[PDB]
Amino acid sequence: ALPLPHQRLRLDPVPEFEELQKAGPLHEYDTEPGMDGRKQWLVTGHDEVRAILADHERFSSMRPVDDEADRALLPGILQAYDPPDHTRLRRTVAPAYSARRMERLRPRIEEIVEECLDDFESVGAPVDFVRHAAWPIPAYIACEFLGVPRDDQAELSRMIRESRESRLPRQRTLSGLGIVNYTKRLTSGKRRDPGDGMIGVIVREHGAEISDEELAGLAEGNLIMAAEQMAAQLAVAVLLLVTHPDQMALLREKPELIDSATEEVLRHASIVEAPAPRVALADVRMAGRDIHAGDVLTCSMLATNRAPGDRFDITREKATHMAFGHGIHHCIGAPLARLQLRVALPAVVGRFPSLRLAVPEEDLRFKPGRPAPFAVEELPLEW
Ligand code: HEM
Repeated sequence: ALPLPHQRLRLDPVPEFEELQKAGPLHEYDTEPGMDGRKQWLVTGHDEVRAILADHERFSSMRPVDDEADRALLPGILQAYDPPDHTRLRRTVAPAYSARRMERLRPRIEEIVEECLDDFESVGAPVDFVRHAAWPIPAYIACEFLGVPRDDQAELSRMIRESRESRLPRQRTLSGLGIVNYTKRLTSGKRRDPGDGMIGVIVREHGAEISDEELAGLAEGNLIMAAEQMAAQLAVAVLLLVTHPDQMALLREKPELIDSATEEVLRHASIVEAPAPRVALADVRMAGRDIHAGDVLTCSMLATNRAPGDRFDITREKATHMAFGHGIHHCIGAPLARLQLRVALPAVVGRFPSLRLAVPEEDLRFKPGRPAPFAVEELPLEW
C-alpha cells in the first residue's frame, strides 16, 4: 500500500499528493510501517525540508529502534551514522571524490561509454537500454572507481545488477554474497597494496582512521550505490530525452547545454523520493506544529523538486532541487553522478540522432522509488 510521497502516474507525482501539499508544509502522515509508538510527520514544504536536513543535531539519521544496542550497526554506511562518527568517516572518504581526482577518471569514463554504446549498437534494434547501457556503464565505472581488476569487472557487474533486480530471491541472495565476499578480499588486498582504487587513496591518506570492517562495508556500499543509482538516473534521463525529441536535438547541437540539462534530469527524475527518515532528538516548533522527541519525519524530495504543471525543460536556469539531499549527508557521490551524466548524455545523443522508443509509452513498467531508487524496468529503443 504505497505511501502518497512514493506514488507516481508514470514519472509525475499523483493528484492526491499535490493536493495534500497545498494544505501546508507539514502533515500527520504515516509513511513508514510499524510504530505507532512514534508519531509520524510528512514534510513537503521546501524550506522545512531544508531545515530538517541541516539540523542533524536535533534530527538523527539512525534508525528508530526500541532499544539501542539492538540495532544493526552497519559499518561503513555513511548515511546510517550521526556525528561525530560520521564527521570522522566522511572526512576519510571525501578525498576520493575531489574535483581533481574525478578529472583523472574522466577519460576512462569516456572510454567506458563508447565501449558500451558499441555493444548496445551491436545488437540489432530494438534493444533494451536498461540492460545493455544503463546498467553496464555505471557498473563498469563503479568498478574502475573501486580499482577492480579489469578481467573481473564483467562478472562483478553481473552480480551487482542481479542482486538488485532478479525475479528470484535465491539468485538475489547469491549475487548479494558474491559482492560482500569479493569486496572483503579486495579491501584487505588493498590494505597490503594500496593501488588505483578509492580504497587505495583512503589507505594512503587516512589508513589508521578507518577500521577494516568499515572499509569493507563502505567499499560494498559505494559500489552498489554508484551502480544502481546511476543505472536509474541514466535510464530516466534517456527516457525523458527520447520523449522530448526537440530537447534532444537541442542538446545534440549546442553541446554546452549539458550542465543545464544535467540538473534538469536530476530535478525531474528525482530517483530518490525520500532520504532516511529523521528522528527527533529534542522538542522543536516548526511551521505552527510542535514536534516531540519520539517523532519520525519523512522529507519528500518529490514534493520539493516537482510541482503540478512541470515541463521537462533543460533550459531551466534556477534549479533549486535537492535530488542529492542537503546538509552533512548531502550525497558524497554527486560529483561522480554529475560527471557521468555530463559524459554520457552527449555521447548517446551525438551517436543516435534519431534515438527512439521502440514500444508505446504505456507499455513501460516503473520500479517504485519507495524501496531504493525509482526506475524503468525496461527501455526498448530503436534508432
Ligand atoms: C545518481 C543520482 C544520485 C542521487 C539522486 C543520490 C541521492 C542521494 C541522497 C538524497 C543522499 C542523502 C541521504 C540522506 O540524507 O539520508 C545520498 C547520500 C549518499 N550517496 Fe548518493 N545519489 C546519487 C548518486 C550516488 C553515487 C554515484 C554514489 C557513489 C559514489 C552515491 C553515494 C552516496 C553516499 C556514500 C551517501 C551517504 C553520504 C552521507 O550520508 O554523508 N550516490 N545520495
